[PDB]
Amino acid sequence: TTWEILAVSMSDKKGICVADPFEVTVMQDFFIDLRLPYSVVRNEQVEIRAVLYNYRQNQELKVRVELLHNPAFCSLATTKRRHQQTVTIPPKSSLSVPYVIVPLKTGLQEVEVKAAVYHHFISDGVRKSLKVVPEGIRMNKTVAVRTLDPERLGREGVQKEDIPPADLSDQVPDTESETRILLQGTPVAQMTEDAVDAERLKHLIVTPSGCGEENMIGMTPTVIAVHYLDETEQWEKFGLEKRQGALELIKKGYTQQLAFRQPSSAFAAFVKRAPSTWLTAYVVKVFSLAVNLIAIDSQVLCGAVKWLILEKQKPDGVFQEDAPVIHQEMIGGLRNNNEKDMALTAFVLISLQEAKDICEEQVNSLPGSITKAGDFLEANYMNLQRSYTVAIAGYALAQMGRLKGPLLNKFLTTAKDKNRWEDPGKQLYNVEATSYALLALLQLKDFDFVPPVVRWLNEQRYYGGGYGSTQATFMVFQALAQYQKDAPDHQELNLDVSLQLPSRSSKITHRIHWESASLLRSEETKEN
Amino acid sequence: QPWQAKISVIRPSKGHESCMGAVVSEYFVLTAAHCFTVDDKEHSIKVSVGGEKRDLEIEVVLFHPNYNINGKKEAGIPEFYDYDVALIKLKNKLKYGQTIRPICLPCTEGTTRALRLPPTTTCQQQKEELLPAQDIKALFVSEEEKKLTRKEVYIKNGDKKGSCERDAQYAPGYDKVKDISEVVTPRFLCTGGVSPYADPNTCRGDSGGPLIVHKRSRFIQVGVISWGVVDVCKNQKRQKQVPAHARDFHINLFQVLPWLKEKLQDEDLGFLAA
Amino acid sequence: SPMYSIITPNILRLESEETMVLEAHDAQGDVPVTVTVHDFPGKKLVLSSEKTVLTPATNHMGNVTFTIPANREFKKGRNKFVTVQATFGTQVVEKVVLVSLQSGYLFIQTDKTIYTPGSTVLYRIFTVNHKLLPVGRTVMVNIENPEGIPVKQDSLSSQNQLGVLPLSWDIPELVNMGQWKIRAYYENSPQQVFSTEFEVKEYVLPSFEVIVEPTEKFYYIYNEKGLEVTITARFLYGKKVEGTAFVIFGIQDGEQRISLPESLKRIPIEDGSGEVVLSRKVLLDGVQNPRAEDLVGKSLYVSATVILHSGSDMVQAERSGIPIVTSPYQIHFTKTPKYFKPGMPFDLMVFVTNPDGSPAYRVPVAVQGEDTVQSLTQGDGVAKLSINTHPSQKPLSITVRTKKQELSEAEQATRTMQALPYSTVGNSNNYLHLSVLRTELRPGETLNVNFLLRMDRAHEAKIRYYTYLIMNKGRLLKAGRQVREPGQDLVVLPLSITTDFIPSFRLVAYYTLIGASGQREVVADSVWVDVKDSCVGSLVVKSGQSEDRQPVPGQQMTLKIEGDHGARVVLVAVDKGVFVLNKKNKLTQSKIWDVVEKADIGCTPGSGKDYAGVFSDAGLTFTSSSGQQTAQRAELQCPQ
Amino acid sequence: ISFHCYDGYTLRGSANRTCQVNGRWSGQTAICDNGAGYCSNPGIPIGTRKVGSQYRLEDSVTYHCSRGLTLRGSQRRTCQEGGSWSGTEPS
Ligand SMILES: *[C@@H]1O[C@H](CO)[C@@H](O[C@@H]2O[C@H](CO)[C@@H](O[C@@H]3O[C@H](CO)[C@@H](O)[C@H](O)[C@@H]3O)[C@H](O)[C@H]2NC(C)=O)[C@H](O)[C@H]1NC(C)=O
Ligand SMILES: *[C@@H]1O[C@H](CO)[C@@H](O[C@@H]2O[C@H](CO)[C@@H](O)[C@H](O)[C@H]2NC(C)=O)[C@H](O)[C@H]1NC(C)=O
Ligand SMILES: *[C@@H]1O[C@H](CO)[C@@H](O[C@@H]2O[C@H](CO)[C@@H](O)[C@H](O)[C@H]2NC(C)=O)[C@H](O)[C@H]1NC(C)=O
Ligand SMILES: [Mg+2]
Repeated sequence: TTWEILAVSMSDKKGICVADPFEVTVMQDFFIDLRLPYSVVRNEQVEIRAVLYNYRQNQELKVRVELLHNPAFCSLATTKRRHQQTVTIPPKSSLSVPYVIVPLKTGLQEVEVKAAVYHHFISDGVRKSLKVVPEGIRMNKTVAVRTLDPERLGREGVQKEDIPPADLSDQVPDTESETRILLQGTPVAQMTEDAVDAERLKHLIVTPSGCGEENMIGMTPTVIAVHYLDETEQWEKFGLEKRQGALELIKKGYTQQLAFRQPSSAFAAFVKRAPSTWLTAYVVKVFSLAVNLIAIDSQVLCGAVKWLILEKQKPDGVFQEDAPVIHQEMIGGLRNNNEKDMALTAFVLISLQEAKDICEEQVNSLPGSITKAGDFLEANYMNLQRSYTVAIAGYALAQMGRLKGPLLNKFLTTAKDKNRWEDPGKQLYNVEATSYALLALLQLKDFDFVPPVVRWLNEQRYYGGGYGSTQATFMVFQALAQYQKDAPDHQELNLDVSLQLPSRSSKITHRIHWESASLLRSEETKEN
Repeated sequence: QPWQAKISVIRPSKGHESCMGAVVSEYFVLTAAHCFTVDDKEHSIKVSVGGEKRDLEIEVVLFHPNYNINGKKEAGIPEFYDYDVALIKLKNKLKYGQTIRPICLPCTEGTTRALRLPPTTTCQQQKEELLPAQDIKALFVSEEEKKLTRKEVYIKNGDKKGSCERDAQYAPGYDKVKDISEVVTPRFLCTGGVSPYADPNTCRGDSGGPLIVHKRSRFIQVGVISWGVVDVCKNQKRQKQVPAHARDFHINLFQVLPWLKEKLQDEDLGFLAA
Repeated sequence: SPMYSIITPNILRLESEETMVLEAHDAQGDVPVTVTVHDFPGKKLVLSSEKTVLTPATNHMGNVTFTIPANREFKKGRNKFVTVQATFGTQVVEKVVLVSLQSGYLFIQTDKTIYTPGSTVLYRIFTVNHKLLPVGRTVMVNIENPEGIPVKQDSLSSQNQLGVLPLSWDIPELVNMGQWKIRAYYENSPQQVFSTEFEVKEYVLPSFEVIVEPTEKFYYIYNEKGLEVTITARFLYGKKVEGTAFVIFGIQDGEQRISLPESLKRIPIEDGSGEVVLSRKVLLDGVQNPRAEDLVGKSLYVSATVILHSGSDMVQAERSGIPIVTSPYQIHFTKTPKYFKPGMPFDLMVFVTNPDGSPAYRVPVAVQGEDTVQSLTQGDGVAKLSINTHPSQKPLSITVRTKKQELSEAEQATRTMQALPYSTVGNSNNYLHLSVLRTELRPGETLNVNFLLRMDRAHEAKIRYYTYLIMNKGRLLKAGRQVREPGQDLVVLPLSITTDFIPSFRLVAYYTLIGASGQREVVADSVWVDVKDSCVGSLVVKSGQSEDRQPVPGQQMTLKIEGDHGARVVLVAVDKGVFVLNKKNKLTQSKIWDVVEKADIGCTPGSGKDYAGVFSDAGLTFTSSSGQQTAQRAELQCPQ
Repeated sequence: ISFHCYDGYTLRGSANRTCQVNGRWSGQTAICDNGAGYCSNPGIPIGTRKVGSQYRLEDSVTYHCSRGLTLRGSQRRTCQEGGSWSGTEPS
C-alpha cells in the first residue's frame, strides 16, 4: 500500500510544528491479496477469495497457488494432501482463487496461502488471522441495579447487598461469559441561597465624620459593605475600581476614631466625657473585622480589650455601662432596659472573642475573662424572656460550644415559625436579633434550620442605612456574608464500596469521592 | 508473620514511641530510623519478637550515614525522611522457631532461589522482577486491636507514580515546598490512594514495618514504612473518611544496599556484588 | 500638567510574562517608576514588583515585564482580578485587570483515526504555553465512552519530558462501538478542556480508495446541464481500478436528508475512471415543489460504490454538502472594521469566497457608489477597496458587488454592512487612520504602516510623535514611537515582519495633546493584519533514497528529516487504507493556528466607537493620571 | 537482532540478542509492556505467537509455534490473583 509518514517537531526555542505528510508506496510485480472477513461463525461453511495480481507489463505468469493445512479448519487440504491449483495470469491483470473452509474451533485462527511461478525466481505468501465467533447471538442480561447509600438504606453505617447469579440457562454450549460489575458515584450538589445584589448597596459608602460616636455611625455602613462585597464577590456589578475610594474612607475614619481614644485605651463621645463601656467594646467589634481591609494597630485594638477586662468587669463576668452614649439609637436592641446584664455582657463578650485571635499574645487575661462572662450567661439563659436577648446571648455561647442541652432547646424554640427572632415593636430590633441567631446557627453548623432563617432576611429586603440602623446594618450583612462561606455546594461524597466474590480470596475495595464521582469503575468476572 | 518485630522506646514523661521492624538475621532487626534519636540510649529501647512477653536487650542501633531529618530546616522543611532506615543488633542470638523467622532481602543468593532465578542473576535483574515498571501488588502488617493483620496495597511504580508523589504537598509542613521532588527522593516507594484501588493506610504504630511482596509462596521485603501524608490512625479507630491524597511513602531497599550489604556482611545472607 | 499613562492586555495570564508599557507626557529629566501588582479584592501583597526609570534618552518609554503566580490562592465560577498599580514618583496610577486561569494550549495526537476492539490507542499530549512553547505542567487526562462517561482518568506531568506526553489506552475486546473521546486539561485550569475523538468499530481496510469530485464545487439552479460527477477509483498503491460503480443522489436540508430513488445509476469503471450525470429533470422531480428557487440554500450529496470484477472488495464513498447557490461567489465583511472617520478614507477588507468556503482567486469587486474603483481578489481571497467619506455624522452604509464578467448581474453575489462614526473627545474632530498596503505578508519581508492625521493647524504643531503597539497571540510583541514634524499629514513606519507576527497581529496607534479649550485629549486607531500562516521554524520529511524506483515489502529505506536544531521529532506511519474509513480529527498545523487565533483577546477587526473603545476592542487597557481610562472588562470571551 | 519499544512503553528483557551455535537466541525474551494490567505482559518468546492482548484478572493467553517447531512449556497461561501468570513461559 502507501504508508503516510507524519512528523511533529518540538523545539524549546522555535516551538511546535507538524510537517506535511510524506507518502511511501510499496508495490511488487507479483503478489497475493488474501482478503478475509472480520469474523466468521464456527461450523458454518464459508468461502475466502485469494486474488493473485500480476502487474508485469508484458508477460503472462504460470503460477501455482496452494492453501496450507490447518487443524482448526476443514478444507480439501489434508496433512498428506496438498490442495493446490495451477493457473495462468495474463499480463497487467489479476485472478481470483476460491477457497472453501469450515472453522472447526473458535478463537483467532491462522490462514496462509502460498504461490510460486514456473520458470522464474518469483513467489509470494500471505499469512493473516481471522476471528471465529461461536454460533449464536450476543446477549446481555441485566442481573440487578442496586442503589448505594448507607444511612438511608443502611444500618450502623454499613449496607449489605446480595446479587443473585445470572440466568444463562439458554446459553450456547461450550462458550465463555463475563459478568461486568460496575460502580459510579452520583452527585448530588444542592442548596445555597442568593446573596443581596451589590447594586442595592450604593448608599452604604458613607464618609465617616463627627464626634467619637458620630464617626463610628458613619464608618459602619462602609466597613460592613466592603466586607460583604469581598465575600460574595459582586464588585463587578457594583462598579469595581470604586473599592479604592471605599478603602480610603475606612482608613480616614480609622484615624479620626483614634483622636477620640483616651489614654486609658478606651473611647467616648469626647476626650472630656467619661469612658463608655459599650462604645469601646463596639470599636473592638468593627476594628477586628477591618483587620483584613486596612492596617489596625494592635496597641489600640488590644488596648480597648484590656480596658474592658481589667477595669470594667466584675468577678461575675458582668459588664456594666457607666457613661451611656448620647446616641441611644446606635446601640440597637440594647436601648430597652429589660435584661441589661445579659445583653451587655454578651455584646461585649462577642467583641472580645472576635478579637481573640489578635489579642491572644498581648492580653493574658483574655481566656480567663472569656470564661468568666460565659459562666454568667449560661446561668441566666433559661430565664430570658425577650427573643432579642436570647439571640445575642446564644451567639455568645455558641462561639464557645457551650450552647447545649436545655439552653440549645430554648434558643431554637424562641424563633416564631422557625424563621425569625422577633419582638413586639420596631424593625431594628427584629432584624438585628435574627442576624445574631443566624451567626449562632452557622456556628453550631446546623444547616437544617438555617435555610428558613436566611430566606426570611432575604424576603424582607433590608438594605441597611438610615437613622439608628447602625446595629441592624453591621449585623445583617455580617450574618449573610458569613452564610456565603459556610454554604456547601453538595453533600458528603465518600463511598467505601467493597465487593467480595466467592471465587476470589481478597475483597475488591473502591472509594468514590465528590471529584472522582461519575466514574465508570468496572470489575469483570469470567465466572458466574 | 514470624519476621514481625515490635519496637518500643521509653522517654522521660515525653511518652513512648511505638514502631515496628523485621527480623532480617539472627542478630539484626531492620526498622525505620526516625523511631530513635541520638539521645535515646540502649537501655531505653526494648525490642520484642515472636510475640514473646519479654523484651530483648539491644547492643547498638545502626543509623544510615545519610540520615539527617533536620537537613532541610533552612529550605523550610521540618521533616526529611530521606534514607530513613536503621538496624538493631541484638545482644543475644535468636533461635528461629515457629514464631520467629527471618524475611528475605533484595540482592541476596537466598532471595534468588525464592524467585527461582538462575544463580547467575545480577542485582539489577532482581529489581526488574520485584519492582517492575507498573502497579506492583504488595502488602504490610498492621496492628489491629492487639492482633496482627495483613493489609494489601499497590506500589505505584508505573505511570501513577507521578500522581502519587506530588500528593506529598498535602502533608503537614510540606504545604509550602517549592519543588515537591525535593522532599521525595528516589529512595522512596509510593503506595496508598484510590487508583487502581482503595489501599489501606499505614498507621503510626506500623511505622518502620516491612513493605512485603508475596510471590510464589515467599515473602520478600522491598521497603520500610517511613511516613504517610494523612494520619488516619488515631488510637480509637481508622478515620473512616480518608482523603484521595492520603498516600504512604517507604524506603526502597534497592537504594540502601551498600549500607545493608556492609553491615550484614557476617550474616551469611550472601549479598550479590553487582 | 504631566500625564502618566499605562497599557496592558485586557486579560492577564497566569504563569507567564505579561508586558507593560510605561509613558510620560511630557515632563523632563528622570522619573523613577515602581510597578506593584496586587490581588483583588483586598491589597493582599505581593504578587510581582518591578522597577524602572524613564530617561529622556528613550523618549520616556519603559519595557517592564512581570510574572504573575503561580499561586494556590487563585481557586468556582465568577472571575478573579488583580490590582495592577504603577507609581511615577508621587503620582500613583492604578487599574484593575481581569485574570485568565488558562495555562496554555493542549494538543492531542492519535496514531489512527479509527480502532478495532482489542487494539491499543497510541496518543500524545503536547503541553505548550500561550506562545506555543514547551513547558513542564501537570495535566489531567480522561477517557469518555461514546455516551460521555469517563472510564479512565490519570494525572500526568510533562515535567522534564519536553512538552510531550507519550500515552496509550487498551481497548477491551468487549467494548462499546461509537465515537470515543480523549479529554485533557491543565490542573490549574479545569474549565479550559481540550479533546480529540477517535472511532471504535469493527472493520477491515479496503484495497482501493474511491473519490467523488463533481465538475463544480456547487450547482447553479438554472443549469440545464445538471450535476456532472467524476468517479475516480485507484488502488492504495497507485494502480487504477477495474470494476463497476453504483452512484445515487439526494437532497439535504437541515439535519434531515431526502433520498432520490430516481437518480440511481450503474456506470462502468474503466481505466480507474467513471462518469455520472444527474439530469436536472430528476432533481426537480425529486422534490415536488414547482418553484426551483426554493431549492436555493439546500444541498446535494453523492453516494458512490465501486466493486471489482473479482467481487473480492467493495468500497463506499460520499460527497455531501453541495451548495445549490444562485451566485458562484460570496461576500463577507468579517475582516472589515465596523467604524469610520468622517471625511477620511474608509478602507474595506472584502472577503470573496466560494460556495464551499474556499477563497476565490482573482474576482473583480467594486462599490455601488463609484465605478472604476475596482480590485482583483488576491490568492487569500481578500480584496482591497477604499471609498471616500463625508464629514457627516451619519452612519455609513456600503454595498459591494461582483463585476465578474461572463456572468449576468442576476447571478452575482452582494452584501451590505454598516459602520458607525468615531466619537471625538470634545467634538474636536481629531481623528487618526492607519492605512496598510494589503498584500500577503511573509516572514522576513517589510511592511509600510501609514499614519494619517486629521486636525486643524491650531494644534497640529503639538503632535510630535505617535505610539504604536504590536498585538500578537494575546500579548505585547513590541511597542515604539513614530516621530512627526509640524506639517506632515502622512508619515511612514518601516515595520519588519519576522516569524513572531505569525499568524496574525494587531497594530494600535495613539497620540495625545492639549488641544481645544484645555483638556488632555486622546485619539487612537487599530488595524488587524494577517500573515502567511505557517510553521514558526521548519520541518521537512523527504526520502533518503536516490529517487530510483518504488520500495518492496520488507526493504530498508532512508528517511531524511530537515528540522530545527535541538528539536524533538515524534514520528508515526499510517496506512492510507485507514483514512478511507475515517479522515477526521487529523492533527494539522493549520488546525493549531486555528486554536491560537480563535482565542485572541481582541474582537473588532479595527477601530471603535471612541478612544477607550479602540483599546478594549483590540485587546489593551489604557489608563492615565488625567482621568481617561478604558472600559471595564468582566467577560472572558468576546461579546455575543 | 535488537529490540525497541514504542513511546509510553517500557522495555524489559534483552535489548540486543545474538543467534548462538546451539540454535538459540542469547539473553532473555524482549517484552514491551505498558504496565496497565493486573498482570504484566507475558511477552512473546521468539519463535512463538501470542493470542490475547487483555491482561486483566482471570484473563488468558495462548501460544503457538511455527511449523516444524515443538512448543515447550505452557500453551495457555491465565492471569491469577496476586499478579502472576499460571504455567510457565513457552519456548
Ligand atoms: C545494543 O547494541 C547497540 C550497538 O552497540 C548498543 O548501543 C551502543 O552503546 C555502546 C556503549 O556506549 C556504544 O559503543 C560505542 O562504540 C563506538 C565505536 O567507535 C565508540 O567510539 C564509543 O566510545 C562507544 O564505545 C555505541 O556507540 C552504541 N551504539 C549506537 C548508539 O549506535 C546498545 O547498548 C545495545 N543494547 C543493549 C545490549 O542494552
Ligand atoms: C445489551 O446492550 C447492548 C449494547 O448497549 C444493547 O444493544 C442495543 O441495541 C440497539 C438496537 O437499536 C442499539 O441501538 C444499541 O446497540 C443498543 N441500544 C441502547 C441505546 O442501549 C442491547 O439492547 C442490550 N440487551 C439486548 C436486548 O441485547
Ligand atoms: C523590552 O526592553 C528593552 C528596552 O529596555 C527592549 O527589548 C529589546 O527588544 C529588542 C527587539 O525589539 C531587542 O533587540 C533587544 O535586545 C531587547 N532588549 C534586551 C535588553 O534584550 C524593548 O524596548 C522592549 N521590548 C518590548 C517588549 O517592547
Ligand atoms: Mg495568516
